[PDB]
Amino acid sequence: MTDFTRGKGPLKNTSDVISAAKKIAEAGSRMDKLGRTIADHCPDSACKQDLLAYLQRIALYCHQLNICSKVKAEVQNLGGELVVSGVDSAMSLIQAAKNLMNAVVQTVKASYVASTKYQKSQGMASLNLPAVSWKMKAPEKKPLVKREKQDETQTKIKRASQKKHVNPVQALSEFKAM
Amino acid sequence: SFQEEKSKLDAEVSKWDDSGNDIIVLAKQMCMIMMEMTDFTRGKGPLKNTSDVISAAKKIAEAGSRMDKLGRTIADHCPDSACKQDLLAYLQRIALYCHQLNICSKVKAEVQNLGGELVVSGVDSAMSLIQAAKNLMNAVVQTVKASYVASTKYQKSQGMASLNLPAVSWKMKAPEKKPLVKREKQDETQTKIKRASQKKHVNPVQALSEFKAM
Amino acid sequence: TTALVCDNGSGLVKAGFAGDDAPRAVFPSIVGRPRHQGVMVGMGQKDSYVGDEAQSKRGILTLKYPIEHGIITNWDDMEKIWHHTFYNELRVAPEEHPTLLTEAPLNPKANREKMTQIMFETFNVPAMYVAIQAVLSLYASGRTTGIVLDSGDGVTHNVPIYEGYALPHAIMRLDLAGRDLTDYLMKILTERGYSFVTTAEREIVRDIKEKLCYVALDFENEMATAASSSSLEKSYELPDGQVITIGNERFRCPETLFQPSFIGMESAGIHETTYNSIMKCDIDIRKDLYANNVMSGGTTMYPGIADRMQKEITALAPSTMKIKIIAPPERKYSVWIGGSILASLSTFQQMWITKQEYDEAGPSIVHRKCF
Amino acid sequence: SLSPDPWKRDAREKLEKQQQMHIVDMLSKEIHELQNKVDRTAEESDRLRKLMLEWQFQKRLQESKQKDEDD
Ligand SMILES: Nc1ncnc2c1ncn2[C@@H]1O[C@H](COP(=O)(O)OP(=O)(O)O)[C@@H](O)[C@H]1O
Ligand SMILES: [Mg+2]
Repeated sequence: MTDFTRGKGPLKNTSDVISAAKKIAEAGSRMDKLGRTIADHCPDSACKQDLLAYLQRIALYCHQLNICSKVKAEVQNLGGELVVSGVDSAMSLIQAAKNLMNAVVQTVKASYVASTKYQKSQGMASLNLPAVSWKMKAPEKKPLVKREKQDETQTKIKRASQKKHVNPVQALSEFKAM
Repeated sequence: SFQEEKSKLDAEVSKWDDSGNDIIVLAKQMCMIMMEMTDFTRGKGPLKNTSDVISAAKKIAEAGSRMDKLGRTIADHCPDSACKQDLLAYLQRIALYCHQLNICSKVKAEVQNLGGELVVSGVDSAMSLIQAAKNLMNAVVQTVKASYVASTKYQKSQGMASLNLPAVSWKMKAPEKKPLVKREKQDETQTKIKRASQKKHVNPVQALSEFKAM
Repeated sequence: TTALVCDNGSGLVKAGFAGDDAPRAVFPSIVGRPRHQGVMVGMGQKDSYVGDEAQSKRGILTLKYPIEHGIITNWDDMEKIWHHTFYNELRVAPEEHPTLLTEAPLNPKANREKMTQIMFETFNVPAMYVAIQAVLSLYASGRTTGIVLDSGDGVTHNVPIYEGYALPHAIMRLDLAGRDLTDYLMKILTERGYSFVTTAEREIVRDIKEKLCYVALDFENEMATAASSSSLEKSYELPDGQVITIGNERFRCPETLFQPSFIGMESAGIHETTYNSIMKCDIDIRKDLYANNVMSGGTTMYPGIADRMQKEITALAPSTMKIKIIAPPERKYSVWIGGSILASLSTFQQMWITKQEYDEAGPSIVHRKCF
Repeated sequence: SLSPDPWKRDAREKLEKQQQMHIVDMLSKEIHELQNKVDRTAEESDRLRKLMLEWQFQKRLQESKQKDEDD
C-alpha cells in the first residue's frame, strides 16, 4: 500500500487498498494476543511496562483502520469512484498503516528483551519466546568521520541534518533463526 | 438450518387471528383499506365505482371508532407525562376524521341516489373521501407509534397488566443508516433553476412494516 | 450492550450506535410552537413540534434554536430534543446504553455540568462521557498529528495536536459560523428587493446559501468580472413559485469568513487565525502542523474553500515549506465518526463516568475525568 | 477482533435481509400448496386466511418500497 502512491505494486485502485486495510488490521488483533501473554508471565519491571505501552497503541491504530476503511467503502458506492478519483482519500488509510507498523516494530523489540532477560524466570515455561528461536545481529560500527563532499559549496544556506527514520524492513531484518 | 426458522412464519402469521384485539393488526387492516381506496383513483383495484368507495369509507370509519376506543383504554392507565398528551391529541384527531368520513359518505350516497350516477360521474367527488382517509391514516400511524412509546416507557407500573400492550407482543426494528455523502448528479447542467428538495413524507405502509412480532 | 453516540450541535443533531459507520438519525435542532388561532376542534391540542415534523409545518410555527454559539440557552427545549432522539428516532431504552456527548472547547463549565446532571437524573443512563469536537475529528481522519479547523453552525475553533498530545495554550475560538453567514445574506439580499424577515423564511435563505454560494479564489478580481458581464447569475425558485436571481452575492456571503469586518467584527479571518495558532506552537513541531491540516464541519463545505485556504496560508508561511489541506468528502459527519471510534474502543472501556461515581461526587466529577 | 467492527454487523444485516426476502417466497409457496388442494379441513381455513392476509400485506409493502427508487 505504500507503493500504491507510485502505482508500481499489486494494488491497482482504491478498492484494493481498502481490502489490504482489513488484512493488516485483522493481523493486529493476533499480535495483541501474542504480546500480552508474555507480559502477564513477566514480573513487574521496566521492560514489562514498556511492553504494555505499545500494546495500548496497537488497539487504537487497529480500530482506526477497521472503521475508517468501512467509511471509505460506503463513500465509493454512493458518489462513485469520481469522488475518490483523486488519491487524496487513499493516504488517510496509508498514514494509519505506517503508524501501526512503527508500534509493531517497537513491541517486537520490547517483547524480545523481556524474553531474553527473564528466560530462566518462572512463568516463561511452555511459551514460544523469541529468546529460544531468534538471535540479534550485532549493530553496525559507526563511521569515525563524516566524509565531506563538494555539494555544500554550492549551497549558501547551511541547514540542519535531516533525522534518520528507521525502515521497518531494516528493523526486522536483524533477526536470525537459531 | 432452513427448517427451524419457519417458526418466524408461525409466530408472524399467528397475529392475524385476534379479530380486532390488537393495535397493530387493526392499523394494518386500516392501511390495506386505505391503499385500496387510493388505488381506486387510477382504477386499478377491487373498487370499481363510487358505491365501493362509500362502503370502504364506512368500514374504515368503524375501524377508526374501534382504534379510538383501544387508544383511550391504553392511555387511561399510563401516568401523566409528555407521551400521554400526544396520545390524547391524536385520539381527538381520529375522532374528528372518523365523524367527517361518516357524514361525508352518507351525503355522497344520498346525492348519488338522488341525482343519479351522472352527478357523481366525475371522479372529483371521491377526492374528499380519499383525503379524509389519508388524514385518518396519518393520525393512526402517529398514535400507534406514540402508544408503543408510552407502553414501553411505563410497562412496570401498576394497572398495565392484563393488557395486550404493543411493547410486549411487538418489537421495533432499528432505523436504517443515513447516507454519509449526498448523491452527486449531472442535474447542474440538465436544469438551470435550483429548487429546494421536496421533503419526503412517511408512507403509512412503511412506518407500520417496521413492527416485528415474537 | 451497544453504547449510544449523540453529537448535538447548534444546527443539527446526530445520533447512532457506537461501532457503526454512519449515524441513524439526522434532524434539525429546532422546536416550534403554533402562533395562529385554531378554529377546527381537536386540531389544536398539539402545542410543540420537534425536529423534522417542526420543519414541515413552518407556515404556522415560530422556530427557535435551543443552542446558540455552542452554548445551550434553553434547558427546557433541550430536554425535548434529547427525548425525541432516544424514543422517536433510535427507538431504544436509555437505561441500558451508555452515551457519549460532545462539546466545543473554551465553553462555560456550567454547560457540561448541567448536561451530565440531566443524563444521570432524568434519562438514567448507566454511564456517560463528554469529549471535545475538534479532538474527535482526528480520530476519523486516521491520524494522530495535525491541526483541526472545525467550523459548524455556531462556533469555529482550532486545535493543534502532535503525537496525541494537545497544546491548550494554542487553541483559538472564533464565534463566527454558518448562522452568521445566513443573517448577512438576508441583509445583502435586500439590495435586489427581496425581503425575508420571518423565522420560517430564514430556513429558506439557509437553503439558498447551501445551493448557490461559493468561495472565490480572488475576491477583487471576481468582483470585476461580476459587474462587467452577467455570467455569474443563477436563479432560485421559492416554494410559492416566485423566482429570484443572485449576482455577486454568491461569493460575497462566504467571503466574510476571510474578511470578518463585513459583519463588523474586529477579529481576523480564518486563514490567519490558523497561522497564528501554528506560530504559538513549538518551533520543532511546526513542520508537521503546516501539513496535516484537517477541515471539518458543514460550514467548510463551500466549493473552493480548500483551495482558497491553501493560497492564503502559503502567502504567510515561509516559501521553503509545504502546506497541505485535508478535506474528506464526508467531513460533515467527521465529528460523529470519531465518536463512534472512541466509544467502541477496547482501551476506552475503563474511563466511562459510571453512575456510582456520580453519586459520591455529583456533577463536578466530569471536570477531573472528561476534561 | 479486538474491538467490534462494522463488517460483521454489515454481514449480519445482509443475512437478515436475505432471510426476510426468502421467507416471503416460502409463504407464497405454502399459500399455493394449501389453495390448490381440492379437499378442505376444518383446521385449514384459519391458516389459509392468515396466509393470504400476510402475503397481501407483504406485496403491498413491496410495491410501495419499489416506487421509492424512482423520482
Ligand atoms: N453544503 C453546504 N454548503 C454550505 N453550507 C452548509 C452546507 N451544509 C451545511 N451547511 C451549513 O453548515 C451547518 C452544518 O451544521 P453541522 O456541521 O452539520 O452541525 P452543527 O449544527 O454542529 O454545525 C448548517 O447550519 C448549514 O447552515
Ligand atoms: Mg459540529
